[PDB]
Amino acid sequence: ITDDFTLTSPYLGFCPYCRHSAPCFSPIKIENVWDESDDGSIRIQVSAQFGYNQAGTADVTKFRYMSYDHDHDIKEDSMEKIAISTSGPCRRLGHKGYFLLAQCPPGDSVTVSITSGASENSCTVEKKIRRKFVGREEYLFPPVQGKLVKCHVYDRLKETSAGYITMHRPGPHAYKSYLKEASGEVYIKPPSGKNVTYECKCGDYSTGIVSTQTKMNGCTKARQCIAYKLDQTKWVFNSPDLIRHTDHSVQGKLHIPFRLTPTVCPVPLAHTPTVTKWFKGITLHLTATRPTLLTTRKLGLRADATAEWITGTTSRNFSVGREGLEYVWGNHEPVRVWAQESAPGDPHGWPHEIIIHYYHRHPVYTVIV
Amino acid sequence: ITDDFTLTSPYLGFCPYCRHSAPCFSPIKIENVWDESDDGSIRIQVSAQFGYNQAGTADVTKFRYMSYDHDHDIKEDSMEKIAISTSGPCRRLGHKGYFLLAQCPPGDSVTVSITSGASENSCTVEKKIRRKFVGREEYLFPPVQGKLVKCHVYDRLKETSAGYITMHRPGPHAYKSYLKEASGEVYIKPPSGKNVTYECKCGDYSTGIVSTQTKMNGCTKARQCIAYKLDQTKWVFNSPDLIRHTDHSVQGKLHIPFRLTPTVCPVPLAHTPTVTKWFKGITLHLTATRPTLLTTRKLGLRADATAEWITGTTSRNFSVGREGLEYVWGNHEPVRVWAQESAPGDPHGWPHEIIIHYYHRHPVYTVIV
Amino acid sequence: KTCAESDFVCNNGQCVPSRWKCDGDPDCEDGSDESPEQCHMRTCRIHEISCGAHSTQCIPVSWRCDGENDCDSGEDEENCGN
Amino acid sequence: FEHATTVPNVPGIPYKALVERAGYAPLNLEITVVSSELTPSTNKEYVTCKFHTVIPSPQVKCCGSLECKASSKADYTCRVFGGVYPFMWGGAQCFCDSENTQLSEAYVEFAPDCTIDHAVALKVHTAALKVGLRIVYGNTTAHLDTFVNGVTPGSSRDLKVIAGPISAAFSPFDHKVVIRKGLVYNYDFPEYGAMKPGAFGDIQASSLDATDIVARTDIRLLKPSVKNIHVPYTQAVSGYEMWKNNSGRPLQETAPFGCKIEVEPLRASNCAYGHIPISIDIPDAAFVRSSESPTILEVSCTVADCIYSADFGGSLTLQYKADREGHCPVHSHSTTAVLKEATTHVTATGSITLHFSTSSPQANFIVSLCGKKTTCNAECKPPADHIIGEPHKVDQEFQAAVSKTSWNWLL
Amino acid sequence: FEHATTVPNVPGIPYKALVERAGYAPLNLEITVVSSELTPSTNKEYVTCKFHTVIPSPQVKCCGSLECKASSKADYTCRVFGGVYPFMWGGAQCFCDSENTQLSEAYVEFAPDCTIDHAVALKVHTAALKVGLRIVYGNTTAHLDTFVNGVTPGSSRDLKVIAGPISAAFSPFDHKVVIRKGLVYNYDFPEYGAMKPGAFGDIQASSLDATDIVARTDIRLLKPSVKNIHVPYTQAVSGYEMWKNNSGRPLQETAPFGCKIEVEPLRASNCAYGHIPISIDIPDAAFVRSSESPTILEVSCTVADCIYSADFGGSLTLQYKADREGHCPVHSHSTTAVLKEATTHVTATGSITLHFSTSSPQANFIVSLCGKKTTCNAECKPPADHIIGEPHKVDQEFQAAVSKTSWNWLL
Ligand SMILES: [Ca+2]
Ligand SMILES: [Ca+2]
Repeated sequence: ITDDFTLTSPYLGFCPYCRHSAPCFSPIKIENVWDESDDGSIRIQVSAQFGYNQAGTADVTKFRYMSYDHDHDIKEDSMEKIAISTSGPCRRLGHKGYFLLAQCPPGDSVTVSITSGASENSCTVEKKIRRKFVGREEYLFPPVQGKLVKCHVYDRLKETSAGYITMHRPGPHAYKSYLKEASGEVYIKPPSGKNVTYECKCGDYSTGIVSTQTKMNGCTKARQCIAYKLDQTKWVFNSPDLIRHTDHSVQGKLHIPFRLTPTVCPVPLAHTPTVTKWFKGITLHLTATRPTLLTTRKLGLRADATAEWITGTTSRNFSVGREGLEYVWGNHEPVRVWAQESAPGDPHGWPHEIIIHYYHRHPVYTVIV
Repeated sequence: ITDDFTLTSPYLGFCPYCRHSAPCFSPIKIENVWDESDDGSIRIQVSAQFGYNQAGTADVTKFRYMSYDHDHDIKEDSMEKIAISTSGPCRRLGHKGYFLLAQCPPGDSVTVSITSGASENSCTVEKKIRRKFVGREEYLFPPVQGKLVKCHVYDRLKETSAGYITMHRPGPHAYKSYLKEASGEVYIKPPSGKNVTYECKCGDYSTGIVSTQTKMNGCTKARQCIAYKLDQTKWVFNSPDLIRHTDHSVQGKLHIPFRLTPTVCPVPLAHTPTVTKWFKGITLHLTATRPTLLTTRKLGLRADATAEWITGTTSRNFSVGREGLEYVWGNHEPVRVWAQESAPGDPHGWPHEIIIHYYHRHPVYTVIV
Repeated sequence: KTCAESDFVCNNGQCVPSRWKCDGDPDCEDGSDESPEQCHMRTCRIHEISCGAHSTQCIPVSWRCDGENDCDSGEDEENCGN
Repeated sequence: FEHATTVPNVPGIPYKALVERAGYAPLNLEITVVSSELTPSTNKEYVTCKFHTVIPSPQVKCCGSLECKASSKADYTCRVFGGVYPFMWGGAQCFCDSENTQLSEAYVEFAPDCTIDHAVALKVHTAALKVGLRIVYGNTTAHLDTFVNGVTPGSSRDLKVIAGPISAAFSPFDHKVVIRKGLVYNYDFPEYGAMKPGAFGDIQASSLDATDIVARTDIRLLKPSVKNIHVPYTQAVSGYEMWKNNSGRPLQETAPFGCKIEVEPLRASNCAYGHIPISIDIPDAAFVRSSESPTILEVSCTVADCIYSADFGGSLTLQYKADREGHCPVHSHSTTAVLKEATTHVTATGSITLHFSTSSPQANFIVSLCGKKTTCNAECKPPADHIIGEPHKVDQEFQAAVSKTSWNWLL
Repeated sequence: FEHATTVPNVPGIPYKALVERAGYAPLNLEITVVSSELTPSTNKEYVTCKFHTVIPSPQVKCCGSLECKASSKADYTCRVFGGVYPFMWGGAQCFCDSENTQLSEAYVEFAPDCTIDHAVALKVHTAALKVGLRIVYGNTTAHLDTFVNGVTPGSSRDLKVIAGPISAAFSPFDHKVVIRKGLVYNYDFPEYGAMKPGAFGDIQASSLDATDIVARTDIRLLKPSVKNIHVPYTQAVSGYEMWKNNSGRPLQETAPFGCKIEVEPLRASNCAYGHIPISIDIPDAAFVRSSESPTILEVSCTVADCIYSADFGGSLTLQYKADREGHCPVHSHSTTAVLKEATTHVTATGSITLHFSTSSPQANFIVSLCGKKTTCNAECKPPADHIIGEPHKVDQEFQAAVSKTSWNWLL
């Protein structure tokens, strides 16, 4: 793995949106978004390196920008200008390299943008992030007091390795501003002090390295000739929006921060039900202000489990036999209920009560006998 | 009942949700949110007195709040830093003492926050807020012209009163920074120019009053001995996040402003129905772009009333007898319709078609005769 | 009995929830819950300032130029304004 | 001079009648009712609204123990938990470990804003009746509002009327009724003292400002396990709010016979049912003997077109001759035919036109011009319009609703 | 001395028994099951998670021939296109018009954060059964564990208990079972090397970090037709997530007989079914001669009002006359009446109070106190409350469940 950060550079990407809501070339193009945390956090990967200075001296409040204009270099701006949003503004929890953490309200799109400055840009990608809870008993805010259950949250500390991302040597980067159409001939020009590597085919293939305005052998249209810089060697990410180099082998491996780490988290407990006991049965006077789960199952040779997200203040009639019945309610521990044989009547005294007592229990054995 | 605010003081609550999405100790804790109005008005009660300066001389643009510093005194801040929001920003309508009124669109949580630079907190509780209309013909905005009914709306004037609140003696409040653990024993260090009291079971139960650092006898751990101050006398509300005094008697009262009052109130009128007349029946031709209630009933011994919310452009068929029915569409006044006999066929017909007219009327009583 | 794997283990073996660890508050008898050995630290808390730059002793910020020393060294009653 | 009759109890629809004596010309006597309320006796027992739990600050005793004694405040639930270490913004609130306890308590009291949203529970019975009726006799109008029992009289300017018991008695209210915000429901609420959580009547109180109220909401306290100090509690859903959600239709839009219902005295006004008998005496000052009353003879009938409906459909013309000019009341003795007009100006050999309404296919009814009777019959056609906004002035009767042609056919 | 016995497999409840040898004092014997987990023999074959499609930068050649090779990456796919014109920020990337070619590329990999929600596929068979016994006899306690097969004894320091084969046999696990995040499901995954696009097992791997990933998600590239450069692709919906959406109720809340399924070794601990017979060899040291056990004369049993219920309802009392102080085991020789205590202290002429839990309307059961056998008959009523949180002690047995009165009524 590699951790030195002075020999890699940001890059431009084809953002599906922009400030003017058009297919756009922006330096804040984003590749992936992950929302596999039980807290609402989001890991966003952008195309502009965060938390590092121009030379990569690891400054907290600076980030690379990769300016628009020709003779492209890497400049920086203050980190306070960055601001991400989903449906409203949302907080930022960390930043390192390409990746920056987040925590945002549920919505339908993820936006990262630069607020002020000379250039303002944005990037939106369709991704359905919706509120998620932990365990059962759907809630909206974590309660002050409740049962502790095992969660899975991102680690906001930057020095936590989560994965493996690759880079490659940069590819050719052509420019239109390096060609001149003045008369029936083709002129090229490099920037002040730079040595471009011009090469084009009209009549035959040719190349070369020049420093000033250089003539062509002879050839009409300059649209068909290209030129690019060769003084670049900084690594770039394996993005689907770059020209591949001739070799394209892995050069250095760097980390994806904010490893998913197990932890504990509180969850609400429901209101304890009130139980009414009737012969070979049970009724529950349940109540819950938010969707809560209630699961039952028998203890015999057949289970026939039932699960239903109840939301109001209802009353459910369950049937419990001699074998038994267990039921859970919200996050509470399972509780078991066993039914005995207690039917109206009497097994003594007179036959007219003996038959009544023996009819409710085993209503077919007494009939045949 | 008293109205002077020089004898009271704010207190520190325990808001379940601060800005950083975690349980916290906050000075802007809110207790209740009453939503029994009819224009969306809300009476939020918080743990900070509004409309008074540090000494409580009834200043419009100042409010009090306890300080986080260990020498806890009541501090000051400008009033225009207080904002209310549920889903969009709410617009403040008044403030007096703990309470303040607001109005803003429905959401699922009510938040108040200080948006300053020095101290910035944002409490939040879970309250179900849904828009409420008056009468029938559900509407969004009160229409310009319509009939006037009896609404019930909070009045913005702060001089009203509907309620009965209480305050009690401020309980003990210990600070962990009043103890020291220098070498082996504990040092009780009072603040500068103030008197604190220490009660502890260091070896045996003991107590004392001092204003300068002293040396305890038989102490080995800082935790064992705790010292608190005795300069708390102003009355405080009995919130469930405080510690009650040794007596805890009602020692003063204040009003709950923004009482509920009746007020004349507009409400839209639905489109007038188009009636078509058919024998022993009615065919209303309704229309409505929003949920409108249509209710009918008979005039005989059995009412068989019907009420149904309609939302499209549909037609309903009703049956009217000799005694007639009444239908009350939308907000309009009741109208009564009586039906007579118009069965086809002449009751003096020369051919034997006397039966058919006497058949629609009295369908059964004519078959036997 | 056997201590739960979900709870923290003190030097005294007291079992407490993992949330209470590393919060600047002694939740356990021997204080190992906030000791520098069990929790990595560099900069001190907001309300406490390092003293001496050798012992790294942290004391409340209100304990400055009060007339009484509050450190194992003598750098407590100087560099304070009138 | 008393006269006994039964006026149908239908407000707004008068009915016509006369009185006959010895040597005295008949005079018009029509009885009409304008308003009729039906007020039953009520007995309030409690008033309820949504609660608002007030949980006082918990009590902690350092290095000790305590016990809590019950009180009389509504649903006072108390518990004590041993071995707590409370924390707040300044930590270490107790100089004791696993030996200091805390006291948790909770109760229920009326909401600060439900002084308008309160629901009152009533229990009605013995629904009486009173009616205000208009009497016109001898071209003189009087207004009286008497009761319905056959005892209490109504007197104003030598006008005594007696109202007998109604043929049929009912009330639109059930045994138990409940009022909120000026509209009456019809619900069966629990008796005063047996509350059930999550249903109506969760809170009972004699009045909204009473000191001692009683209620139960199964407040149950959990065990505090959080680092700081705060009492936990769970509670049943407020019963009054649930009933408001699941109220159903109010009695304003469900009462039969069209009794629109007010709420201030809990009345039930302006509806029609049954028959109310009436006995009335008339002073002789409005009576005219036969000496000055013109005598009319040679009465005759002919009608242009008759059509039976609720409104005055048929048209009737009269031909006559008399000896003196004056006023002569005209009336129809048949119960399936009424006359719109009450008095007419009679001449020597004039001819007047009259309007009548009838509910029978045949207009076979007699009339009495100053006591002179004659037959009068014709055939009436059904109306084309089968929807109107005027109640029928007469009721259907047998041996009259059957047409003469069909009557002959089946005979 | 060995003693064959049959013990029902219901954890928690005891099973009293008495072992007697001629010329020796009787010894009490109780057998209690405290843990019973059945561990199937598992065999992982692959694991899966949500695949993360990666698309490397497309390589373009300015009008030269291009074709890719075949690699071992998961679901590799090449597509070469002709007649393109990529447009980057500096436009006109290639110099050659309408003859340059570009090739696409796409292969799937495990997600960077799917190390925490990987689904494990298992195949299980031959479910064993291990039980932790607990037996006491004559004031000494023994704790031991043993299997269920009929050969291997789970030996204690002195004991030798051979648990016989269990009559009933079942396994809540089916032939194939998946695992994820500690929840045990019941599925039938596709076998290794035969994937299905959009179903479970979309992407397969022997290990989490293994390089032999095989997957099939039927990706298909498209010919670009936009001015700038970007490689378009269409992908089938992720299969593992689609399975997660409608996963269904896990086996933790569906397995019969009340088993609670653990996940780390894939257990099914603490559930009740069938009867497991055992053969226990009591060491000779525990016994004692008959000359040391107290002798008792005239033992009489009187029964107080009882109820045949799960809990210890029935009361008992005895009268006797012994000759010397001592402790004498008690036990009843009926298969439908379990006692409460085994050892009791016997004085000269005292009385002992017992408890029992019958399942028969009448108590015609023999009580054997220290060898002497007595019979006592009685009659008692069904239980009042009909819901208990304690499992039953004995079975119906369909014989003693019929009352004596009913018996002599039928016969
Ligand atoms: Ca701690
Ligand atoms: Ca100092």
